[PDB]
Order: sequence, then structure tokens, then C-alpha cells
Amino acid sequence: VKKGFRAAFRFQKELERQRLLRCPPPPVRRSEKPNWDYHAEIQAFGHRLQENFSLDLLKTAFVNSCYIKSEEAKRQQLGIVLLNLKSNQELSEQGTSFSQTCLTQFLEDEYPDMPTEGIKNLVDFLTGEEVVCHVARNLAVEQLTLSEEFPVPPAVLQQTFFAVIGALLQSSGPERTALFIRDFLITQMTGKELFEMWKIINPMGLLVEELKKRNVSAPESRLTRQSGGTTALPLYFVGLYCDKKLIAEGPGETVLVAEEEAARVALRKLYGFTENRRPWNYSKPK
Amino acid sequence: ISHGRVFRRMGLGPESRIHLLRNLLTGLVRHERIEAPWARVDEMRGYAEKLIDYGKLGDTNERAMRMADFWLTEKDLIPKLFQVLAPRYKDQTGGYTRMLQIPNRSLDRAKMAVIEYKGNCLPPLPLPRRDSHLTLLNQLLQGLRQDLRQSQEA
Amino acid sequence: QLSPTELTEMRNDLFNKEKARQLSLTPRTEKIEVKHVGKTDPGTVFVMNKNISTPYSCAMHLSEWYCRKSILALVDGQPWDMYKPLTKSCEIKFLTFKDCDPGEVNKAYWRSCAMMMGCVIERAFKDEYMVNLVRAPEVPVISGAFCYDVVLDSKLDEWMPTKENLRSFTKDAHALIYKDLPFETLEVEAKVALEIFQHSKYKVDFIEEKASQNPERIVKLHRIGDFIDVSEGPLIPRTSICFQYEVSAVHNLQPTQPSLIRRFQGVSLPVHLRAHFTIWDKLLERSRKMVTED
Amino acid sequence: LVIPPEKSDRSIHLACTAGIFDAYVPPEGDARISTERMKKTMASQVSIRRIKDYDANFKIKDFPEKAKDIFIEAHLCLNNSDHDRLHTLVTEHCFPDMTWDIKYKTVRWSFVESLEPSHVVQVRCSSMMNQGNVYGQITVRMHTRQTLAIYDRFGRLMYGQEDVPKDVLEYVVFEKQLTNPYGSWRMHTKIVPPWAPPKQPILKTVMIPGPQLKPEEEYEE
Amino acid sequence: AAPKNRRTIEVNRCRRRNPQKLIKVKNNIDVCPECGHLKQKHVLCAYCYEKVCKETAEIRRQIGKQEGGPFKAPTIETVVLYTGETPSEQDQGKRIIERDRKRPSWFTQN
Amino acid sequence: TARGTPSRFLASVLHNGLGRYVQQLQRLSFSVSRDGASSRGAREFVEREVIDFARRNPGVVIYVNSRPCCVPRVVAEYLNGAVREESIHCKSVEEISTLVQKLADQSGLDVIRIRKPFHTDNPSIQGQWHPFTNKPTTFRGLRPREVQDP
Amino acid sequence: KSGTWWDEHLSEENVPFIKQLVSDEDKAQLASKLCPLKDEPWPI
Amino acid sequence: ISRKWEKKNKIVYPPQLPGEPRRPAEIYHCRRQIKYSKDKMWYLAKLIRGMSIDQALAQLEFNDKKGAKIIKEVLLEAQDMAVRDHNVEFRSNLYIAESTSGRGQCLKRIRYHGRGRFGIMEKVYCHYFVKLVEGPPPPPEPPKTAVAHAKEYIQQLRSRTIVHTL
Ligand SMILES: [Mg+2]
Ligand SMILES: [Mg+2]
Ligand SMILES: [Mg+2]
Ligand SMILES: [Zn+2]
Repeated sequence: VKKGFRAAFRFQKELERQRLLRCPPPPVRRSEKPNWDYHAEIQAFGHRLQENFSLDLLKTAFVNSCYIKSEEAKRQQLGIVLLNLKSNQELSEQGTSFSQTCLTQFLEDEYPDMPTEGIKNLVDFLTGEEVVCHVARNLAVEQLTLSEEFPVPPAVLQQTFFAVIGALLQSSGPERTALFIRDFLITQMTGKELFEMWKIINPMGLLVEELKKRNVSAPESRLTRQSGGTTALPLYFVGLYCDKKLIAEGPGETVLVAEEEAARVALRKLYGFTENRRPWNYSKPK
Repeated sequence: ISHGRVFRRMGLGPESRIHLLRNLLTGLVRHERIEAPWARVDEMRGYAEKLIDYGKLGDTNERAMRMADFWLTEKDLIPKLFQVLAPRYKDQTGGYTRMLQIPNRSLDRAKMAVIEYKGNCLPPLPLPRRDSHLTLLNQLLQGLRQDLRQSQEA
Repeated sequence: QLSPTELTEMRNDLFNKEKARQLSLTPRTEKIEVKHVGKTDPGTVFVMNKNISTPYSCAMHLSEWYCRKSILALVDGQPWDMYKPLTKSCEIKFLTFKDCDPGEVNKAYWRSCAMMMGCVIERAFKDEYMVNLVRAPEVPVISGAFCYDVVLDSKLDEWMPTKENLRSFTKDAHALIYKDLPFETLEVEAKVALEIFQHSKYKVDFIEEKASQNPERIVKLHRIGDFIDVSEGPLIPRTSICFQYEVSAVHNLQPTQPSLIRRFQGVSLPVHLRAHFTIWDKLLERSRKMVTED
Repeated sequence: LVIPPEKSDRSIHLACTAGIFDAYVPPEGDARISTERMKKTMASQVSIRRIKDYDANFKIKDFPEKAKDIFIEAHLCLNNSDHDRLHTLVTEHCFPDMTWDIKYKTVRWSFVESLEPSHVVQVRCSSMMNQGNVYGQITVRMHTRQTLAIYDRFGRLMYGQEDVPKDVLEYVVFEKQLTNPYGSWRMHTKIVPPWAPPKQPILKTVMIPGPQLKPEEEYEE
Repeated sequence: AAPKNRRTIEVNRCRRRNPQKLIKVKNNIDVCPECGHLKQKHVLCAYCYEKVCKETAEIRRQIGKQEGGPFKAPTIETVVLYTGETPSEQDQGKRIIERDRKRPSWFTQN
Repeated sequence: TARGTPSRFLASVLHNGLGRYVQQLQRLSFSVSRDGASSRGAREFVEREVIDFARRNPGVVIYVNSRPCCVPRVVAEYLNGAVREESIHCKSVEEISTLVQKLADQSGLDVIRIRKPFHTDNPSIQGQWHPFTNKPTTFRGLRPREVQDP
Repeated sequence: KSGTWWDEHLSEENVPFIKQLVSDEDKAQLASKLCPLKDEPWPI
Repeated sequence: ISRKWEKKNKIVYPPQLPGEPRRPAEIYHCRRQIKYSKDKMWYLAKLIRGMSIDQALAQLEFNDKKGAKIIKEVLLEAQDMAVRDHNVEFRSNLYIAESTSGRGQCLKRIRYHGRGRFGIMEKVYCHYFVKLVEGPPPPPEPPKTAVAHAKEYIQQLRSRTIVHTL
């Protein structure tokens, strides 16, 4: 038994760390953790985004329907009106409706050649749960969200995020809110491809219909390049020709796959979603 | 190079091998069922078959009596050989003994076998029996056998 | 009328409807005492659930050897399917292929492979041709093969399957063996059976014949996968029991004037009694010869 | 372990008896209702008087209500394995019976309703000064609806159902140490009539093995 | 000779856990039809052989009592009889061994 | 070393700085000791530096808790969820201010090896190189030693 | 899964029959090749 | 010493929800201070690993090693323990989930050599650990096929990027 206290104390902390790794505690709300002031965090939420939020509207944005019902249930259990708390359903509807119209306006102006089917899917992608929740979690919306179940369900978190936009819509107006949507939802299409966001089936069939609307003859598929045809690792470049003029070309391991890829390349050029297209202009409007 | 060697190497030498088999053979005649290591029983089995052949020569044969005198260390078994075992197999030209393998010995995990003279008074060994003729495979072959005999007569 | 794909779906729903109907008749989980009267492990008593537990579940209490070796069960001196739920306290005995007198087991295996072949025949021909299963004749095992009476479309009147066609049936049957589908048995009233097989004239006559013999007019229905057929008696538990299976030949029964009845034939052996390559060829030759029930 | 070391002034202090002084056999057909009577009542009255000697402020009429509360709280302790409180509600003869078989099992017991008010059927006391202690046992007839749902070690349903109450008619025996100033009425045991209906069957199936015979032995009918 | 270096556990595991040094699963195990216990195909059942040996030991003890000493081997055949049995015509003139038990079912009288 | 430690590619949080810049630091939790000698610099920071620092960072919530402690620490929490705890034990006011300012400027991503000192979602504009980029085409696409119209 | 041999499951009656059956077939097959020049021989 | 294996049978799980799947019964049993070598016991423990309860007993019964009887006795008392105490319906519905040997406390003795020299021998002891899980034994992993190899190789070729560039 060696004399001392610091070495024993230091080893105890190491054992505590190992015990946490072996049996991780369940995640809990940041509000339940120490060093939390909800009023202070609400004000900093607006200041980080450089937006002049209204405190009355912003607080109601994070109040969900499930939280209100759970709060009412707890009062009944304890036998304890003062609970006239307004939910975020009204703000979310305003926020969701404005966001879809704002995103549609941005995409129509940026890609006039894109049909309404393509624009709708892009708007649905940007407003989808996967994209919205990823933005909401990294903007500290989840911490301020008042929900019955933790972690906040993606359906509930998405409703909360659009409630914040709805609260910002009344606080600042449509012109200021459009920049907020542009700075956080439009940016999500940075490296994403057109068909990585707009999933389609049988692109060749859709390509033929587009050319008919443009009074262009049906494309002809021909092999422009070929390598290792009889081997297990082939390469094929199928080119689409309209009136014996090349419109697109695509590689693939098989003729069928390469031909399908060429149709996708043709659709990207027609719709303006080329990889080397003009980048989005994030500069301040003149 | 043990090509063509039919005799095992057991005991302390050639003479010790005979004495070891003789003690097993003497025990086999008295009890008509003994158990021993499989190799020793298999080696002794050949001598047990030929001992009965000497018994069929009769006690009046000097050579048979001398052979029975040597291989039966207990002299009360000599009358038994010529008057019990030999008359028992009068109508048999061979197959006097049956050798079966029993589970390994508990001590040294040695391969053990049981050898007995057929027709003894002791309770029968659990002899292995082939599948019954009423099984699915045997019924199909029986039907095939009947078909061939019918065609042969026709 | 109904398409062949829809015809199976209607039968399965009716089959499951009756099966769940019989399940609800059981009040809670009533206990039954099943006494083991077999040679091995004598005096064993199984406290099983009425109308739920099966003789296979009783075998699971003993060991894995009972589960693998037992092919048919003997309940109160009567043959009983391994997966047929027990309905009352009784005495149970397990039968194997290697018994002294495995007469009941041989009948069950032959009645089971005939059903397997019947499933192959129905799904083998194209949708253009119509296939109607008649029955599974009860031929002795010593006859060398099991047979199944099948009536095809009038178009296939002058057509005889080739050697490759026979090998096609064998591959389909081996696929059924690979699936390892247990034989599900269900005893229903005659009225329920007629509704299931109302689209086939031959089955209706067959069901009526079985119902007439029994005073209560109850028939036995067996199913593997999606194929439902009426069987003359108990069957083997699972299709995995069969190891060597082959369709030998097809013969046209006489007289052909009323209708052309084709008798598919084949020979099979279980895993426990698999034969050598040389011997199996000899049994194939005998199975190709036409067999006449007596 | 049977007997402590010999020649010791200190002796083991028992807080309850090992059995019932006089078993109360309920009349046959009592469940259908849901000279000798006077003799049993007179014997009960004598034991009541001795009980009232140690505790003057004791009423027979209030006991069935008190017994009902003890019965409910004692079984509710099994749900949360509150063994500390259970010892104050049941005797040392009753504690092993309740808890030994549920040590590694989850028990969900609840009280729904009382079909018939509890009636005291027998009050009796032990022989005076058995070892300086006098015990009094009271048997209470209970006909109530209860719900039981026992789960095994892995949280799988094992016995009973969680939402279906069933009628229970049992005779609960209570006991108190009269000589002990701090003694209190606690559950002692239960009486199972021979005519009681069998309990509900268990969920799983059980195999009862036959005799294990040595090779020398043979099976007999 | 002595090892030049210590052999590591990684090297030792490869040698020790090689399939040549691992126990091989046996496939010749089957259930004895008479008693239900396990046995090998080429080996007599342990349970049944013990059953025969137990009865054989009892018979041999009774043989010694009649002989009453060494070198007392009879010059006639031997027949074992049980309770409720009498010598047959073919058993006349043979030594009789009596067992105070009912004849086992598997011990067929000849 | 690099092999014995994890690695990642250069990236940002929600494409920060593309549309607008959002300060990734979200919360600072200080633990100072009223009487602790090792917390002398921490107390000096709270008296005169933390008030001005809060003015310049309205988006960061700073919690100063005065409790007995031998090793004062500051906990930084970022928007992406990363939590970083730094010790200010026996640090002067200037050293603490430099450390606090360093935490505010970081994005919150793990401080580990970065494989590439650059990141781009569109590395190519004219088209990524493939083996047929600089290979001329032949008439009818005939392969070498191929006969046409046999 | 257990290994098997040709006469494992054969009964007492079948073993002599199977041995006779295969032996007769082998002799018949060998006797059928005794005239190679009468069975379409290859050019000499 | 450590006796954590005996404490693994005392874990009481919360009751399952009506929709939750059936949880297989887990039984932990062991024998302490076996007069056998852990190296020799490992082969027997490795042999029955993954087998069913009945197949493991069959293999051990006809094994000439001394530890085969010891392990078989442990399985027999573990199989009875499952049905009697751990609420297992069918005693044959078990398989060997875990089975391994561990070193036990050993005694040191002196072995005499020539020329007045000696060596220290140890009286080796070992522990046997077994875990039984209710249900049919898991199927063995099928061998990797040519299709799997080709699919994996193509996936490797489709995951390579241009390194040391943008
Ligand atoms: Mg040799
Ligand atoms: Mg030697
Ligand atoms: Mg050493
Ligand atoms: Zn046996």
C-alpha cells in the first residue's frame, strides 16, 4: 500500500471513464443537463443566424402538440387555467407553405428548362425529413425543441424547423426569410447531382417525351467506345444521336447500363443541371 | 518391412507371446466367453479354432492329447475339450467362435473385444442384426427379385 | 373461371380459415396426459396441450434422436402424423424406417411421395394446357413404384413426355425436397373439403367416397407449401426425409375412350435408407414398368 | 445447523409458530353459498377473551377489514420485492413460502374487488406458556377477485394473465405474538380445502420422466 | 539443442489449432434399438453388454457353488434354468444351474 | 502517429460560409473557485474579460459557475454537437483569453489529421480524365486487325 | 449425413441376391464385347 | 479468484411487451478446479462448440479423453438446470453457444533430475465454462462462393478513387 492520494484519485477517474464506455448512459435532453438557461439560449438562437426574431413568436415555434398534451397529463397525475400555451401548428403551416413557394421560385428562375415534375421533387427533397433534420440538428433547433419524446422524432423536428421559418416570416418578412431559406436549404444541393435528388425510373422513356415536346427526332443509341467486351470488366460508351448529331454520351459496364447513363446525361443537359453549370449566386441582391 | 507377417509381436518375446495366448485360450475354454484387448483376442482366435480340430481327433490320439496338454494349463479342461466342446461342433466344419468388439476399456482406453464359443449356456451377446426384410429398401428389392424369377420361368 | 394462380390462393385462404377455426375451439390451454408405451424410455408421461401439441413436440422432450428418427406416430394403436395436434389423453409410440414391421411407415412414405409428385405435375405444364389431378392410387410398396393418376388437356392426347421431360420433373421434385416443407395435416368435414375443391370434378367424387366410409363424414387434408391434396392416410413430417427421388415414366391407362388418364410413376428412398448408385439404377428400371393396383 | 452450540444461556427467539394450532376445515359446498356450531363458537369466544386480556382495545368486527389491508399490502410487496416491509406483514413461517419461488421472477399481482365481505371463521390460541410465549391465530375467509401474471427470468409470460381477474376463495390464517409488546397481526399461512377447484393450467408443456433402470433391472407394469 | 528464440503465441496458435490436431467429429453413432442408448455401428452397445455381463456374472457365481472348488469342470453340457421352469427332454443329462429370478425376455430358452 | 490515430477529410458544418457565416461555438461553461489559488487567472478573466467577450459574441451563451474546485475548466459546446473541455489551471488572464478566443474560431470538428488540405464537390469542370479522353476515333469504330463486311 | 455402404441396409435374404445380380450383369457385359469386328469396328 | 460466470444466471430481465419477439433462454454453467490441463480441455470444448445439446453429448460419450466424461457430466446437469430452473420447455431444444476452458489454481511440486538437479512441476487444474441457449443450433456459415468472390472484387475496383489529388 503506497502512500498518497493523487495517484488513487487519478485512477478512479480512469475507471469511471471506462465504466461509461462499457455501459453508455441513455441520451438526455440538453435542457436536463446542467448549465442550461432556456431564455438565454432562445436569444442566442436569433443572434447566431443574424435574424431579428420575436421572442413571443420564436418560443411558440418550439412548442409542439405532443409536449402540450404530455404537460397536461402530468398536471392531472399530480392533481394540480395557466396552461393556455399555443402550439406551433399555425406557424409550421405558414412556414411550410412559404418555404415550398420560396424554393419553387428560386429553382424556376435558376433552371427555367426544368419541368414542374423535376422542380417539385427538388423542393420535396430540400423540405424532406433527411435534409431538414440534418440542418435543424446543426442549428441547435433540437436542443430548444420541446417534445414529449427524446430524441425528437424526425417528423416532429421537421415541423419545428418550419415553425421557426414561420416565426421568422412574421418577424422580418418574405424578403428576409428567403435569404434564410437560401442560406440553409439551397446550400444542400452543393455536391448533389440532379438524379441523386430527383430519383427517376426509365430515363430513356422520359428523354423521348422531352424531345417530342421540342420537335426533335427520336435519339439513336450507338457504341462510340468499347473496351474489354469479352472480359469480365467491360467498358462501353453509348452515344445518343438525334438527326445524326451527338447530344449525350455515357459510360457503363454493359451496353444497357451505358445506354441508360447516356439518357441521364441527355436529361441533365436539356434540364440545365450539368455538372459544370453556373454555380448558385449567394451574393447579396443588388 | 512387415510384408507377409501374419503373427503379431506381443509380450516379452516369442515364448511370452505363446504363454499370453495360452492363458487367454485356457480362460476361453473354461468360461466359454472372455473379454480382452482386441488385438490379443484376434491373435488368440486362430488358436481357439484349431484347438477344437484337435478335439475332434479324439482323446485316444496321442498327438491330440499332447497338443491339448500344452495349451490347457488347467488339466480339468482337457476332458472338457474332448467330451464337451469337440462333440458340440461335430456337425460344424468351422466357425467355432465369434469375435465382437465391445466399448473401450475404462482404464487405458484400450480397444476391447469379446470372444466366445458358439452354443454356450451363457446369455446371448447383443449380436448385430441386419435390417428387417419389411423395410422400405428391402421391399423394393424383394419386388425386383420376384420379377426376375417370373421372367426367367416365362 | 378462376386462373390457376388465383385457384391456389382461394384454397389456401379456405384451408387457413378452417385451421384457425379449429384453433379457437380449444378453451385456453387444456392439459392432456400422453403416456409413452414404446420400448425405449418406458413410463414417460408427457403433459401436453390439447389440440396444440403434436407428437413431434413430445419427441422434442426426449431427445434429438427421436425427432430425427421418428417418421410416424402410433396413437392408441392407430397411425398418427408427427405434426397432427393431439386431441385427448392417449398412449403414444414412435415408428421409424428400421422397425421390425414398418408397414405403416412404408405406406406413409409412399403416400407422401405421391403427393409430392402430384404437386410437381400440376405446376409443371404451361398455362395453355389444363391439368386435372384424379387421385393417388394405393399401390403396394413391393410393386416397385408409387403412381399418380393425372388427366391432361385434350390437346396433349398424342403427346408422350421425353426422357428430358422426365428429368425435368425430377429436378422440380428435388427443388421441393430442398425447400424442406413440413406436411401440414388437417381433418375437416366433407362440406368444407367440397368447397375447397369445388372446381375439380374428380376431387369431389374422391372426397364423397372418403366421407361415405366414415360415419362422421370427415376427410383428411394435407398441404405442403401452397399445394393442397386429399390423402388416404398419414404422411411423413417433412419433405427433407426424401433423399433419392426420380420420376420414372408416364403410362396411358386404358380404356381411353371416356377420358385419357395418364399415370405418372416414380421411385424414392429416404435419407435413412439410401441405396448405392448401382442398386438405385436397378430400382429405376422396375419403376418404369406400369403398375396395376389390385 | 439444526441446533446451536450446547450449554448456552442465549436461546433462539422465535417470533411465530411453525403451524396451525387447530386446522379449520371449511364446510363442503361453501363456495356455492357465495349443536356443533355453538360448540365451535364457544371455543372461539374463550380464545377471544385471552386475546382481549393482552390487548384490551381489540375488536373482532374490525379484524376482517384490518386483515384485508394486511393481505393486499403483503402481496403488493412481492411486485417490487420489498422484503423489508414484507417481514412486518407476514410471519417467519410465511415468508419463505411467498418469496423462495419468485426470487428470479417478475410478479404482477393486483387486487380488483371483494365479492363478499371477509368473515372471521375461527379464533384460537396456543397452549399457555409453551416457552413463555402465547400465540393467537385468526382465520379469515376471503372471496375476492385477483389478477396474477408471473414472468420468468427472461421476461417471458409464465403463468396467468395480466388483464383477466378470476374469483379466488382462500382461507388466510393470521398470527400475533401476544406476549411480545411489539408484536402485531401478520399473515401466517393458508388453508387449501380438499374440495378446492384445481388452479389454471400452466402455459408450457412438462415431461415427467419414467424410472431410470440399471442394465441389470427390467421394466415392470 | 536448445531453442534460439521464444515462439510467439501467434505461431503457437497456428500449430495448436491446426485441423490435424483438432478432434474429428464422429458420424458412426446410432441409437440402440433395444434400449435407446447410444452406440457405435461396429461396437456392441454398452448398456446392453453390461446387462448381459450382469446376468453372466450371476450365472458364473452359481456355477462355482455347484463345482465347489478349483479343477471341477464338468464333462457334460450346462443348462441355465429360472423360476417356474423344468428341464426339457433335450436338457436331460446336463448340469442344471438354477437362478432365483424370472427368465429375462432377451434370454431365449433353447 | 498518423497510422495510430483516426483521420478525416476537410469539411465544414452545413456548408458554413457559403450563404452566410454562423459561429459554430454555442456555449461556454466556466468553473472558477472563489478561494482556489489555481483559479486566480480564471477569476481575473471573469472580472474584466468575460463581460466584454460576451458583448462581441451575442450568439454564444456563457455560464460562469463559482464553486470550489482544484482545477478550473472551461467547456465548449458547438452546434454540430461536439463537446470540448479545456483546463485553465494556473493560466494567466492573457492565456485564458487566447484559449477562449481559440475556441470561438473553431468549427467544432475533431482536431485530428486531415488527409487533404482542400475539399471540392466539383473537382472537374471540363470533364474528368478517362482513357478515351485523348484517343481519336476510327471510321465505323473498327478495332485493330478487324475486317469489315466479311 | 452418416456414411453408408452398399449392404448396410440390406436384409439377410437380399445380400445373396444382390451379389448374384451384379455378378451376372458383369459377366454378361464382358461376354457382349467378345466380337468387336461384328459391332461396327473402326477402320483397320 | 473470480466467479463471475456463476453470477450470470441471476440476471432478471424486465417483462417483454406483447409485440416483442421471444427471447431465447440463456443458461450459464461451469465446473471449478478440474484436475485436467486447460490445453487438453480446450480441444474438447472446441469440439462441441456450436453443436446441439444432444449431438454434443453423443460426441463426448465416445471420446477417449478423460475430460470428455467431465464435460458430458457438466452438460447433463446444465441441461436439467435449464428445464428445472430457467423455464425451458424442451430439454433437447438447446445448443452450445459458448464453451471454453480456463486456467485454475495449481500446486507446485518438485521433480528430481540427475546429478542433484531438479525441476519444478505444477499440478495443473482447469475450469470448464459452457453457455446454453434455447433454440435450434444456428446453421453453419456457407463457404464463400465464386459469385461472392467476384462481387467483392468488383466492389473493390468500384471503390478506388484518384488518390493524392483534388
Ligand atoms: Mg504387416
Ligand atoms: Mg509391447
Ligand atoms: Mg513448467
Ligand atoms: Zn443397447
